[PDB]
Amino acid sequence: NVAGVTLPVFEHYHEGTDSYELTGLARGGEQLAKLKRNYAKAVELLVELA
Amino acid sequence: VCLFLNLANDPTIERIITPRLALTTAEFLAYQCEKHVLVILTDMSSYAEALREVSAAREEVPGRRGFPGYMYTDLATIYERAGRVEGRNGSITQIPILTMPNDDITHPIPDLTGYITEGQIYVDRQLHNRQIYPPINVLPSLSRLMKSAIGEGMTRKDHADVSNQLYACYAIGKDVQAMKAVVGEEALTSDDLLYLEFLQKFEKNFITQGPYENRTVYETLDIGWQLLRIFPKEMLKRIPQSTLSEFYPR
Repeated sequence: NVAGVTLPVFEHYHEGTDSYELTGLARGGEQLAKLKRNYAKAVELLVELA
Repeated sequence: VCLFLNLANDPTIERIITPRLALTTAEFLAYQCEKHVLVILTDMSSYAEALREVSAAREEVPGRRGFPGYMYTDLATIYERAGRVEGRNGSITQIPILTMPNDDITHPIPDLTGYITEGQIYVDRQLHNRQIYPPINVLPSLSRLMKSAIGEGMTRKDHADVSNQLYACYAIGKDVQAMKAVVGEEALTSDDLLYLEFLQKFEKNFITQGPYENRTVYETLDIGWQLLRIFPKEMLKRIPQSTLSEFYPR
């Protein structure tokens, strides 16, 4: 609340779990991990602007 | 001191007599005895009532709000008996007390008294309820020719500067308090906290006088400077730095 009027705010929680933690283990997964961190920070930014 | 006294039960006619005696004695002291006389008069509302008494006795039809239509001339002759004169060492200063009827600025008596005299000073009921003595409201107060009554040589040079600063800061403090009372401290900046502190300290200390506190101009100037020192020079804009060096870096 600012100046007596309320507005909503969104916050990101990082649950400690994964499903694709080892997809493509026998061919390569490091570029996939770069995608993971890139899209995680993207999700942070998107939630903030939302 | 020259004390004239006139109780309520005394004759109505003698009520219009005492101010003339006081004025005559004041003129005699100021001019023939080359004195500086501060005359003060009290409750001119009842004086107007006595004027109404004599008007009723005169069988002259009353005027607006029942008061006689020639109140102007009598009050003018009472007010104008002062000033300084050539080839003389003395002056007369008049300070009447008017009992504002029921907060009526449009009442004829205060209107005409404001017309004749120069400037005015207000008191406040709310401040009296706040138990702050004397209850003097400086926001509407105004002295007509203060600019020449004060300055270097007569007193310290920057008195008028200080009073202007205090007035402006008080106005800003009142405004931010009004915004505050509905908005909230969540949206308040530090400079506004400093303004609030200055306001609170100002009514706590400067306005507060007490009954028997003989205060002089120099120490009041020091107190005002101490209040102003709560702020840095950045926002003390209205005063040139050449004169701010006089007391700000103390």
